[PDB]
Amino acid sequence: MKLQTTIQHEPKDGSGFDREFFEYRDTGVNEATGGMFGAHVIRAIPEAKPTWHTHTVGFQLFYVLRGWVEFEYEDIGAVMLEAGGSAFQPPGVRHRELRHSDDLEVLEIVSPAGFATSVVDL
Amino acid sequence: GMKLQTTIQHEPKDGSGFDRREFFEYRDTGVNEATGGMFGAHVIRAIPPTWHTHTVGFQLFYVLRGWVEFEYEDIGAVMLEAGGSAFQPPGVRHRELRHSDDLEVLEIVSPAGFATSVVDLE
Amino acid sequence: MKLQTTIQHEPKDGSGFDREFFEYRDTGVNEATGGMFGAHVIRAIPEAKPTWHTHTVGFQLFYVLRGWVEFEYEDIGAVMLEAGGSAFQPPGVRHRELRHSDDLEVLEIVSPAGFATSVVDL
Amino acid sequence: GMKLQTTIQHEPKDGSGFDRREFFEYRDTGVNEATGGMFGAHVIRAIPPTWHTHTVGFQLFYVLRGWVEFEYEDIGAVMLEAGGSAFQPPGVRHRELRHSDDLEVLEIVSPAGFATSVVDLE
Ligand code: NI
Ligand code: NI
Ligand code: NI
Ligand code: NI
Repeated sequence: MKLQTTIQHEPKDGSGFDREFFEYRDTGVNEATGGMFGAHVIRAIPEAKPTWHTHTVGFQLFYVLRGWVEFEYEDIGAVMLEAGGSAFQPPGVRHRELRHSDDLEVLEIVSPAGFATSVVDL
Repeated sequence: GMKLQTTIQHEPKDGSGFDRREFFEYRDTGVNEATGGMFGAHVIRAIPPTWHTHTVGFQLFYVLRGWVEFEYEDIGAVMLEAGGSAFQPPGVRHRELRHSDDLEVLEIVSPAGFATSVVDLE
Repeated sequence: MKLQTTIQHEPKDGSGFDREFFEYRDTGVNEATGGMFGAHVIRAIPEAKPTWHTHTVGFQLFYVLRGWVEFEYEDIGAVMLEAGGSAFQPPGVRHRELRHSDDLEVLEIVSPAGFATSVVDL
Repeated sequence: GMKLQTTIQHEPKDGSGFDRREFFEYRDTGVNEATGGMFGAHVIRAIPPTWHTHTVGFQLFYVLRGWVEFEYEDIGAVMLEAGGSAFQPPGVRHRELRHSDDLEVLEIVSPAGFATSVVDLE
């Protein structure tokens, strides 16, 4: 297989509509679902040091609320997300974070809540 | 049998809380096409109340702008502003009471192609 | 998109290893998960009448425990499953059941438990 | 916070109940490759006990042949025979105590690529 890393950006004109390092604010989804899912807002603590890794996740989505963050993926390469940007990360995709703004705030929705993380041995 | 509980969180103001259909339009994150319909995620914006259920496993709303008031069978009326989130258990009976003209809300749901049923009140 | 209907058959030689109409026996998964998932064994009540349809499901898998059943899918066509056979059905795939043995027993694992079913209007 | 409960069912004998790693080998249903790793499902057979957890959302076992005894932090030791099922909550602490030489069990799990951790007993 592999699902594809899938990125969307918010068009700046209002179009697109049809009819140690971080701290976390919990939505309560983990407790509500017994850890089947988690959802939390991640904020940067106000560069440093990109590391290829993977997560033992089924579902994983990020939506940028404030600031900017640059990710890199084994399939699609480097992508810069600003507020309104979203990144769907396939199960276990090899990726890294390249850099982020000091005001970054991003919502993460994941399954399971309690995923493991492994550094890619290159 | 047993049911999960509708789970609401609000963003403190403050900045604490961190631990170290036809009247709407939709912007797709691409998660439906990325996952073959297992999941969907989209931003919903208002364009300037009927009890119902959805055939969903997972369903979460995160308010990006404005405000929206929902009502739930289990927990009653809930007013959400930016930063507020509502986890809606599978098939929970609920309705939307009112919203702001500037409402923007992210919805994450499994599956993408859920059905909606009006609740038989009688 | 679309994920692909995925069938496996149990090799008859022990290989493959590496190192109204129906009644239902519940595993308890629906109650345990608040309807996020369901799992139950379906048995035939001891022909009749194939109807193209879809289900509002994320995940859906069948594993045949006894007897045989012939399904048909919009993507892969007709497939006959015997004991040990499995069918992964993509979210909302158009399919039908063509015929089954009178002793059919099949395990279904689904998300959500409470999916809707729609007849395909042809 | 809150946790789902390990949920066991047994097949009545009778026929009622219907309502109208290195010591094992594995046969893949194809669900991992079909779903890009969101889910996996495989049949496990014995080849003729350490507390641990898995980083899984969904996890279900259905015994096809033989018997297997598990032990759970929440509900204790459980003996399963053919037709028995065990739903294992996300990350539940558990272990396998013993099994029959002819054990065959279907496992359905999300994600396919979960990690396993030995429980720190001290
Ligand atoms: Ni990561
Ligand atoms: Ni609704
Ligand atoms: Ni069907
Ligand atoms: Ni285990």
